[PDB]
Amino acid sequence: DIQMTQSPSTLSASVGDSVTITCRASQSISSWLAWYQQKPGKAPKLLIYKASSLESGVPSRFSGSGSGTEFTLTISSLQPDDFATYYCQQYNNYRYTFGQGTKLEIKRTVAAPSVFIFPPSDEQLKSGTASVVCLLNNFYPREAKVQWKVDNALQSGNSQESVTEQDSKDSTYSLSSTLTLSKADYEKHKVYACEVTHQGLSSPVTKSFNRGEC
Amino acid sequence: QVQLQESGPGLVKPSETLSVTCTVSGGSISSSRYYWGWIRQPPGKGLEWIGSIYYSGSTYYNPSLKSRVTISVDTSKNQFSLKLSSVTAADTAVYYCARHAAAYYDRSGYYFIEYFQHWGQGTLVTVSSASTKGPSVFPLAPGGTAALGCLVKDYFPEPVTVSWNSGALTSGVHTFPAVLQSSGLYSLSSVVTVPSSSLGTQTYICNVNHKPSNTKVDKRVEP
Amino acid sequence: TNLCPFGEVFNATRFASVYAWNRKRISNCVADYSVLYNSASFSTFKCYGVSPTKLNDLCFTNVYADSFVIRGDEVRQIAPGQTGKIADYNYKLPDDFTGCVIAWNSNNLDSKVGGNYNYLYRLFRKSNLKPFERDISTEIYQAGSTPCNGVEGFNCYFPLQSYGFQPTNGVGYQPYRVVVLSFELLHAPATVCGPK
Ligand SMILES: *[C@@H]1O[C@H](CO)[C@@H](O[C@@H]2O[C@H](CO)[C@@H](O[C@@H]3O[C@H](CO)[C@@H](O)[C@H](O)[C@@H]3O)[C@H](O)[C@H]2NC(C)=O)[C@H](O)[C@H]1NC(C)=O
Repeated sequence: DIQMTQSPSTLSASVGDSVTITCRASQSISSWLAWYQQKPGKAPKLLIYKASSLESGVPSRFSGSGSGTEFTLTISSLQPDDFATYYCQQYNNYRYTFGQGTKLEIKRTVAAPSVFIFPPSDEQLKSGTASVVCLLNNFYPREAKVQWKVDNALQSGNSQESVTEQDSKDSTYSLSSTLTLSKADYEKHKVYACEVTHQGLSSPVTKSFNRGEC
Repeated sequence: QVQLQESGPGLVKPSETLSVTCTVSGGSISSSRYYWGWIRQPPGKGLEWIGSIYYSGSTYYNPSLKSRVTISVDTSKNQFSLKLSSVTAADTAVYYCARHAAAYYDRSGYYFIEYFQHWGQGTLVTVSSASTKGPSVFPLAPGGTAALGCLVKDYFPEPVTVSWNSGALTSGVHTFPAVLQSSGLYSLSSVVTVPSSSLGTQTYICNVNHKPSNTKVDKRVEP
Repeated sequence: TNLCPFGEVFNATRFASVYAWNRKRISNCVADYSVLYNSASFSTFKCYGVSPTKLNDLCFTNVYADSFVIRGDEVRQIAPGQTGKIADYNYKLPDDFTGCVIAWNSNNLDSKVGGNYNYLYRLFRKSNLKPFERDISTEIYQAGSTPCNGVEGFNCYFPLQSYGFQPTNGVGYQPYRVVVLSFELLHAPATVCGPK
């Protein structure tokens, strides 16, 4: 059995840079190697086949070379759309094996979050659960701290958060922190304020509302 | 153009049998010189080949998975399909079907089935013992900088799919990853930035689709 | 006896341009396929749907020999299901093709210093070709909203471009000659067999 080792595992690089990913095959596989790209949440896309042939409609910056047991994929000039995971696959014989995958992240200039907060809707409060949404839109780097305060009572354990993937177009992240409590606990207070602390900010920007159009 | 669609059960349960099929469009499996194949990719991990099959029926399997699976073709409906036996927790994945390049013989007579030329969109299959459950859809009401959204709370299993104005609005959208609340159901948020001059004039409706429970919900969002 | 005119095809002096490829019908003879595959004078040799070894055991009603010239980086488009300018706009093979595709480099025949600009290829079309279509229309292609009325201009391109084969080019851009043998047996009697 042929086993493929791909390096590196991950990869940061800036736009316009040149990057090359490596695939090592444990046995000779002639030129029977293909390279696949997988942008977040999509199917793999064939980039290169027979080690070096470029599939139609694939950008001209993508190039592959190699034969025998060492191969490379090379993005000549990085683009922000080129954020993806890259997999190599040998198709020698009829035992098909992939590489572990190289995840390509884009390094970007520091950026600060547009912040929004959304009150728990009318229709949801009828069900007995209230959820307050705090949104951090389009920032960089990914690191950010969201702190909830309900009348300056610092919340702990009543929220989870979720980071998006780097954007195909501007290579920025977005983040959602949502605080859930019972409808009982929700109306017991006035001032809801999520505190967003981020590197791209002078001092932490906090956005808030007061319950019921207050 | 050749395109490939996946159909599958939202979830199964441990040690059961998993079954997905792939309906080929814009080209016929009959008499075609391609092997058709299945590839799975568990969440966050890499790709694994399962097997591929010709129109004739001839197959090739991944040795590590042969005996738990058998794939077959219904040349008459233009579909092929995978059946995976005695499911473990491990086999939770997105299952992908694919069309190989045209298979050929070389000067000496040696046969090559080639690489995966085209891919389907993939169907996620969760191994579980859980309540299939549609989501509640509550709207998230709103210098020119407006944010509005949907909250799709407490559904199971993955995935849900969100569009805005039935695919009209796509620019500036951000659909977030699902968070698994300790309740055992997934929670998610979909948002979009719009010019604040749009809050009254243009209609903003999020189109939600939770395939495993056959749910569809449209929630309009107004100030 | 009466052998099949394969020399006529492979050893011809003139080759057509890919967009206007040339089809030779072959029937009522006996063909030695071993002369083809027992040869490394060829750079590509892929048969689809039958094995060349099993060729001498079969009989066909027609063999069609389509032949044209493209640059080497495009020979990989002369296959079922491929995509690209050659596959979609010049020579399409069908999903169920039964035949062979044989190609060899001809830099020493089809390159001239300063460029052989006599080989053309279709570059624009409003739709893909059907399998075995052959489209030689020179009608100006409307790439915009302006009707072009046989006058080139802005958004108005003449649909054939020249190859310009120079003997100095990298191999990806050198001229290759291609022959594509189709092994059809219709509702006729088998008339193209192999030897004893
Ligand atoms: C196109 O023309 C060329 C040249 O005339 C042909 O190549 C030559 O073909 C002949 C007959 O097939 C070969 O003759 C051979 O002589 C050698 C000497 O020992 C022997 O190996 C064989 O038993 C045969 O009698 C000749 O070697 C060969 N030359 C080269 C350089 O390949 C070619 O066959 C023609 N193409 C077609 C499609 O007929």
